[PDB]
Amino acid sequence: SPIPVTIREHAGTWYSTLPDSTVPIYGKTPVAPANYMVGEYKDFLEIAQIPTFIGNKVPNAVPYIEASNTAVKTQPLAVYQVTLSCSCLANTFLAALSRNFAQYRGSLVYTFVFTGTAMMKGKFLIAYTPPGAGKPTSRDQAMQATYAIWDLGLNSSYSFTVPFISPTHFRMVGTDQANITNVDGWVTVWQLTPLTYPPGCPTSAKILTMVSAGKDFSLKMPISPAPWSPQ
Amino acid sequence: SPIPVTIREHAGTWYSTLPDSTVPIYGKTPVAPANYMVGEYKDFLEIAQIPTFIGNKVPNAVPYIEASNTAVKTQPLAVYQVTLSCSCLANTFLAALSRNFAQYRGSLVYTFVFTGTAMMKGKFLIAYTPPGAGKPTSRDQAMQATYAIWDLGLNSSYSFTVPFISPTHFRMVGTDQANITNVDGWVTVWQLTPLTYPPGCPTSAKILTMVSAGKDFSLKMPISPAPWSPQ
Amino acid sequence: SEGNEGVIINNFYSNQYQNSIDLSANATGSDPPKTYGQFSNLLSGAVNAFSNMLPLLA
Amino acid sequence: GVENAEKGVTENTDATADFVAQPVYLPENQTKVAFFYDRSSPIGAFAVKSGSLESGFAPFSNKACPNSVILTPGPQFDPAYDQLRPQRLTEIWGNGNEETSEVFPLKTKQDYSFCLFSPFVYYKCDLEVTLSPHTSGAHGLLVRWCPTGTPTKPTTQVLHEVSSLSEGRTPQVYSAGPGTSNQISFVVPYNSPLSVLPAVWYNGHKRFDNTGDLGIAPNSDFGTLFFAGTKPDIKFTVYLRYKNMRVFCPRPTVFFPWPTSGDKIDMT
Amino acid sequence: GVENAEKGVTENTDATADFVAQPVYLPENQTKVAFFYDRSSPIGAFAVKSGSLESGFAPFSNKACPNSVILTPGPQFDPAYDQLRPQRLTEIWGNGNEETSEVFPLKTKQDYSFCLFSPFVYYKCDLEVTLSPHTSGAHGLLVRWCPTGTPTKPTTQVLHEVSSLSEGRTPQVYSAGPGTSNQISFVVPYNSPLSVLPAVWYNGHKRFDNTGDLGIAPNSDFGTLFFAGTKPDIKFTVYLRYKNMRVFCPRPTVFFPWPTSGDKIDMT
Amino acid sequence: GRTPQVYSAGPGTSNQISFVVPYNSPLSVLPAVWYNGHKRFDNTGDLGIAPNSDF
Repeated sequence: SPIPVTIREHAGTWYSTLPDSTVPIYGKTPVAPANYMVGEYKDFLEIAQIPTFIGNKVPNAVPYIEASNTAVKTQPLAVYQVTLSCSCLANTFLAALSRNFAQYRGSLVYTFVFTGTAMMKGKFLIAYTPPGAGKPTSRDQAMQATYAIWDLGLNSSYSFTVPFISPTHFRMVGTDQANITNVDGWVTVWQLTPLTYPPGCPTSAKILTMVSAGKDFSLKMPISPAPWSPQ
Repeated sequence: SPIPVTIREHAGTWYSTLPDSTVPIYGKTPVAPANYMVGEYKDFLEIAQIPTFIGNKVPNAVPYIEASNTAVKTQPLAVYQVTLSCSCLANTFLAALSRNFAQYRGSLVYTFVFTGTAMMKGKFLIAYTPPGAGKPTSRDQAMQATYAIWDLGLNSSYSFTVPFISPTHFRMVGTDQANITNVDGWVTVWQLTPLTYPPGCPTSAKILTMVSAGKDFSLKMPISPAPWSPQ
Repeated sequence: SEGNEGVIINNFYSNQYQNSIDLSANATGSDPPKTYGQFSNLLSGAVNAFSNMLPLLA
Repeated sequence: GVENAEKGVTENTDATADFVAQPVYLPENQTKVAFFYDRSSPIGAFAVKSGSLESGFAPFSNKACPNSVILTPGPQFDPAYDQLRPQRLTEIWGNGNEETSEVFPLKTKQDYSFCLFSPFVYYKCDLEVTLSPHTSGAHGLLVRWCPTGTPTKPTTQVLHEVSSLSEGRTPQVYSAGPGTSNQISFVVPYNSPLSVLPAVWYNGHKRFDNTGDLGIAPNSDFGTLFFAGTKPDIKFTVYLRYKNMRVFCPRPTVFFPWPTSGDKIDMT
Repeated sequence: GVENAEKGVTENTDATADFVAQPVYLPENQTKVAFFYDRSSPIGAFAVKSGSLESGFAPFSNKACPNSVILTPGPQFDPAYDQLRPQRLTEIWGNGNEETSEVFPLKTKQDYSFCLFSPFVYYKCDLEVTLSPHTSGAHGLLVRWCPTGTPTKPTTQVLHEVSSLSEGRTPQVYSAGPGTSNQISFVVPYNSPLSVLPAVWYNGHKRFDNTGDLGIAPNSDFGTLFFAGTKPDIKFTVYLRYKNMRVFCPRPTVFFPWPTSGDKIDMT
Repeated sequence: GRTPQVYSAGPGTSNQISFVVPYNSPLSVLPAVWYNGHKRFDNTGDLGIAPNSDF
């Protein structure tokens, strides 16, 4: 009547991620009601959608880019690599969230908030260039890829979504080494028309830059990034 | 209430082929959809049926035999031992597949493709001789066993099936030592009539030789052959 | 077919844990669910209709 | 898509809003909070004092490898009182304390991973603990677990020849035999008198005297663990696993240094 | 039966087509692909470095018996950098590298059997791993498994006196006690971002730069394993088992040498 | 290889090994004592044991 068992070779091992529970030692303990509580979330995707600041001019990072009164088709206002590893994104919640997973999929959202004067006017060309032929070198080449024209007026910001264009269903989150001329392409910001203004107004303005996940965005396989010290 | 168990003597052993699974450490991982994929197979028997090349004139192997303008009843064009170990079959998928199993059963298919001129003509006698009385030494003796006459004409190849004739339900795949005068008999190819031709045409032709499994063919008990190096 | 497993007992770990999860993607894409949970900040008073209104400019 | 971020809320899109595209959603469940923290991570190495199995307990540390541990993912220890009962801290101490020193490995005890990534103000959960001796030879370990806010000075030996850890009706765990697997595992309930726990910081004092020292809310841990054992030379790792985690109010995470290098990072 | 092989397809027969015979079929299931690869085979011997249990990890090999292993049936190692992290290779290295040298035993690490017989271009499967210490005495082994394409430089020790392998929320496995069976077993999921994996060769480069080096498709493995332990003198074998194997597109297998001898082979 | 291998070795084993193997002779039934025939058709005479009649 005692039951016969066969002991597996792995007898005694401890698995840090075992899909199971252990021995309870202090049962029947009621907790302190926490039912008045608010603000709970349950999925990181629930908040990955909130835009945080992209760092410009690293390592002297500022949360914005500057538009000028000159449109050089040869000069991007910004060039971001589309990699959740860009030093550019290093401190966005998107990047901080993403660094705990192995792969991502879906839309990335670059939000621009114009902060100049109400009296200023201007147009920007924001483009996404998939990899393969290198980064575009003039607005004329960028304009050949996915892009949008942002006109300044009553409405303050512009939300640009870079479409997930990829051979694989998912893309690796982080880079092992550095990713070349690769990565997954580039977001470049250009002036189409120069910032124009009347007399009595500054001749340049700051554009706030943020990033977030699109409704499309997914992350999978939780891991740990290489440990670091903020200092 | 803890349950009493009796530990078996074999406690702690590891079985390389245990019919069971182990501990999962990274659950709930969704995969990358691979539903666009084609070309899948599920049983080796599914492809063992595709003919591959028999090596003639080993170790200076060529994928064919040569027919001449002379019929010597004393001279076979080829003599293959019916053993999945024949150095003759050493590089056919049949043989490469078969070497991972202990026994086989069923039909073997020798396919001949005539590659000579359209202007040539000729007849071959292909025979299968079961063991017991040694290999036949002339077409006259071969003709006493299982054989077929292959006539050259519009249709390019001939598929000869050697019937499974055996005392046991199955036959061993590989040889331990070398198999004598044994093995399971011989496939011999002879000229019945000589290759004939008109003026302006070559006087010999190449016959491509391949082997495959018949619909009958079965293999059982997976093992590993003796390790080798192709070089 | 199946492999080399021939245990009578129901797998102790459930499948989503014992195996990877085969998913299939449809050619034309799929819509994210509408909501990922119930966490949210809310914008109220966004619009109008109702106040000490129409003394208010045209 | 034109938008107005000043409202404090921004409409979410997919490539579909501005271009000719299609949504590309695929389901996954590894981003749920509970699933994410439901895995073990280490908080440090500990030690047992010689002959603690049969005498009065006393705070002590081996190489800044102490004797007792507070169950909390936050920093604790303070290498300067490696011989005093440990305490919760409001900062992490580097490996050395002068220029020429090093940050890793850290001296204090904490769930560095939790610290590095906890985008919430408050949380609630049960704690699964794993004790792992750094030895594959026999190892005896006696553990005393005291709920948060209860007596934590297991100093008086009441029974002749019995560890003072091993006294009372307070939960005690003990593994020690030639056929054990040496490790110990168990899960403790949630005992803070608080409804939910501060995950990073608590902006208030300890007394109404405002004897000003903000940071930690009192009794906001899972209790203290005391160790006694037989291999005073083997150290063991302690790991935490958050069972049924719940978090409230998103907040920022730890700063990541600007690559004064490339336009991307890596690993290490 | 008369036929025309030029069509690229040939009608299959039994003895029944040309002679007075009968079909002789009998059922068997050992030729299904899944069944065939659902058994364990070894990929090589590995080692642990001294005192890795309590310090920073560092690539190292004992006798061309390294420290970490890439989960893949294909060749890897490159005995010339036995002290560098291992890498996947496009060829197998003999035992010696000069005439007078020997092919067996091979120096690189691979599933020689899989290599010898994989008549398919692509495959998908889950991986069951077995670690077997070459000792019947106590043995302590710490393992860190990192999914393919994630951080693989477990070099910084963050916690004083704790192996750097033993850090984070990355899966870690540890067996070490006087009553264990010493072996470790577990199965890992399929983590390549690729839909299906190249089984032999992948005709493309690593970057769009075409910095030409064909052979292996990036992130086409099952991840890396790092080891730390207590018997730095015992080596252990690592075995792979393909769980629910699926293969696509038949292709040729490894060449077998012409018996410049008989009219048959044998064994060895 | 993929040939069945079994291994027991640890400080907590019971040292013994147990397992059952199937019946793999290509023969239908096995000679229990004697088999009155040779190994080859050459009749290189040596009676007694029938080939591949073991486990």
